[PDB]
Amino acid sequence: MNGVYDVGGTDGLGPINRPADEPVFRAEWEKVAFAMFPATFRAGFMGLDEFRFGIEQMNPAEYLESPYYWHWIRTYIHHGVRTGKIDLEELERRTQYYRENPDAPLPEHEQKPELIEFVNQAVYGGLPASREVDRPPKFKEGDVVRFSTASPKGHARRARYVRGKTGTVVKHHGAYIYPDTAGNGLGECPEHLYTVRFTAQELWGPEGDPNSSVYYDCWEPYIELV
Amino acid sequence: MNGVYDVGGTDGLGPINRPADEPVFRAEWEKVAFAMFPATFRAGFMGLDEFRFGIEQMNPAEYLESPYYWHWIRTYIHHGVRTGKIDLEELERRTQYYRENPDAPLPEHEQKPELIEFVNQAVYGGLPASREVDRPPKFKEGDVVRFSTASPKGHARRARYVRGKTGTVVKHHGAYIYPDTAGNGLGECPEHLYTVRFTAQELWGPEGDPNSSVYYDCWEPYIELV
Amino acid sequence: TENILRKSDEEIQKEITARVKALESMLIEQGILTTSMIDRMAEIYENEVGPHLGAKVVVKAWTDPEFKKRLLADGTEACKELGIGGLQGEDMMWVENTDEVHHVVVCTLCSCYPRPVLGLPPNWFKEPQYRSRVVREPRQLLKEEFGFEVPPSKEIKVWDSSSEMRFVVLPQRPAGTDGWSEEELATLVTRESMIGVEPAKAV
Amino acid sequence: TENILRKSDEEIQKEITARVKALESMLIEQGILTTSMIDRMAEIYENEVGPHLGAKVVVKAWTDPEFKKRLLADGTEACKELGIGGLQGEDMMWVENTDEVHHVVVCTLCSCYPRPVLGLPPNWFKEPQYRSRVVREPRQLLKEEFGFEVPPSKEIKVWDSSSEMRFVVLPQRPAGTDGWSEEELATLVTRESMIGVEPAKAV
Ligand SMILES: [Co+2]
Ligand SMILES: [Co+2]
Repeated sequence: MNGVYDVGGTDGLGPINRPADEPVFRAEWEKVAFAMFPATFRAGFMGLDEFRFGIEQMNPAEYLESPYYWHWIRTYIHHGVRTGKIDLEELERRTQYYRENPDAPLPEHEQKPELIEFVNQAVYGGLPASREVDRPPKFKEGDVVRFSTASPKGHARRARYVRGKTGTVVKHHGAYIYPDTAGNGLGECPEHLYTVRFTAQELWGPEGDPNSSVYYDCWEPYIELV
Repeated sequence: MNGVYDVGGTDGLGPINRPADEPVFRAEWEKVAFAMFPATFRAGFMGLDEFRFGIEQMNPAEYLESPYYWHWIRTYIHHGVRTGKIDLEELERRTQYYRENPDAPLPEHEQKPELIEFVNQAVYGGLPASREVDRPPKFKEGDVVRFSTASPKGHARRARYVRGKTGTVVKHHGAYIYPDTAGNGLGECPEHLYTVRFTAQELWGPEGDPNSSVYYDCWEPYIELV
Repeated sequence: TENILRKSDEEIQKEITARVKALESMLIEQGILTTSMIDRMAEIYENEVGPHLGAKVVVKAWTDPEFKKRLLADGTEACKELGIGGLQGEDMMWVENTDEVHHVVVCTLCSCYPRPVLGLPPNWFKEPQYRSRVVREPRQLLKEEFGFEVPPSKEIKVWDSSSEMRFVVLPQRPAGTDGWSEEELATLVTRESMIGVEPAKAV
Repeated sequence: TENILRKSDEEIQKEITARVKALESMLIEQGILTTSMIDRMAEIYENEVGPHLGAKVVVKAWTDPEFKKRLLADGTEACKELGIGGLQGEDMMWVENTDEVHHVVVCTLCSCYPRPVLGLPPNWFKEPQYRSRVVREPRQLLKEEFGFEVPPSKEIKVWDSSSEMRFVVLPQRPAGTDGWSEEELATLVTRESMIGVEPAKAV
């Protein structure tokens, strides 16, 4: 989708706010929000591409200025409603309850070894997205290609700043989960993946740095020979 | 500039809010904000192109959800600071004063016939932007042209959705004030102006309406033959 | 749209009101803004300039083919025939709805609108929802928001007012109105019909 | 940045806290989230995984040309030599700063970052200020924000992590460090130097 969240090349967003140091987690609610990712992923709320798409559907004014882990909460609720696993009325009632009784207990529950094993395995084992496919790569290093001007309304990884621009294939990586299917719940449908080099003149015109290039990763359908 | 305010083609902004009716002015402060335009324009704070650029430099999160005439206030303050006609410290003090004393009087002042005459003349006479220039038009009806991928950091009228796209010249209008100079305080520098027709397929790829076109106005430097 | 970061409408109005009164006090002291200037602008666009003016133009074009020709050739000059013109209509171009083409106007970069014939735009025209969507999904937007179904085979032409050219739609004359008076025909012409978001009123 | 519409930080935190506790109560009742799962994730990224791991990789590459070769050929496989790897580093590609090229990494679409070697990204990396600007004015951004002046003649290559490939910068070895130990060299390697926003520490 052509969301505001695809911010590369947007002007006017202001200077970077970078404190001299910062903790990994600024508040206990951020640790909760962070750990909710393996929890909802294991539970089938969403895969990684679908998680990103939920964030992209946020109110852009809320997206631009909210704490980052709030984006994570929005996407869990999005997918919880989508899949019928979260009742919004119940969530709204519970929110007010914890607004009025912030120190009330969480619900009684049992700890589960299998959740600790799931987390350690994800963290240290990884969740690789590479896949084998039947077809060989369409493109190769040195090929000069143009990026698609398609504008899907669902999830994709087609930054507006690269669309219709011409670049050179730098590397073929093998095939991977394809976001335009996976993030829209249409499955992995893996496609070959390439890094492509675009000059700053190609991307920005004469306002580009004269000695700069951006490398962006393109799934096969995103590019064709010029 | 590549601001968020250039919203054509952005997805995710949500459904239109359209009440069944509405007044022209929703509150007395909007009448003030509206009338401040001829007042600051006559006073030399800004011309029309410069007024638009001040709004484009807003915090995008504030832009997207504020009342429209608040954008006007931001641009008057921007240009008042730029030109040294508004002292921000004094403005900040006066704001708090009227926060704490909302019904305090405005300053004693004299009415001025010349301001009423200025307003009636602007409204009914107009402020035409057409200008005569030395050179004839470079382009003509039927010419197939591509829109520039330049990305100025100051004011311009180069919607990101049209950049690098190909369209056909529909009409030449004569020359007009050129925004890329005028909105950056570099003067009128008038350029010929054309309407150009872009298909929805050209703009949006296969997600475009198959039977639709967008007409966009291009100053001469914005376009070249394909 | 929900934004957990946003103050209430009442808090926002209270803050804007103070900010505006402060800036007003400064411009008053500069001698550049007065209460009668503010009142005059508000009277002109509350009561003098508004879509009743465009409606007169439309009905003349419907009942006068030579005027319609002049109106489509040079909208500013044609509208001056009726004493209509001025600020933010110095360069009007009117475009004609037909059985083959439907037109809709937008200012994707801001809010530009043909003020001398329509007065100031309604809020939804100036807001990012309409502005973002109409150049990309005009047929869906007209259906979903305005109840207006433009069949897939009919071309929709969207005019984005990026320059000081101000586009105005001449809507098609409703069936069933043969020989009606200019006054009767005017009851059918709405601002929405001159923006292109609705047709002129049936009946 | 000032936004007259926005609640205070304290009001925003108070609302988020309630919303999160509510959602937490529901996921707890579903049996899918527990206090020990939450505590485990926080311990791993507070104390187990972080840029000290990337620093070990950098210093090995600086002191071992054959390893450096392996690291630039296949970053995941090379880092596994040191027992380093996992989530959001399943496909690492390291890129080498030299006198001719300077590299900087970004996730313009979100916040993607090479977690197994750097831990979670600092807030400024995930925010729209850095993400929007670095692909368009990288030389100015490095000067203005990081005090880092890359001469105009040196190419700056910006790597936008749009796929699950995770780019990591191998910064150039500071002058004056010949024959230093791996432990001494590590004191020079910062997360910023592996993002490409600063060079490794002088001295
Ligand atoms: Co406008
Ligand atoms: Co990311």
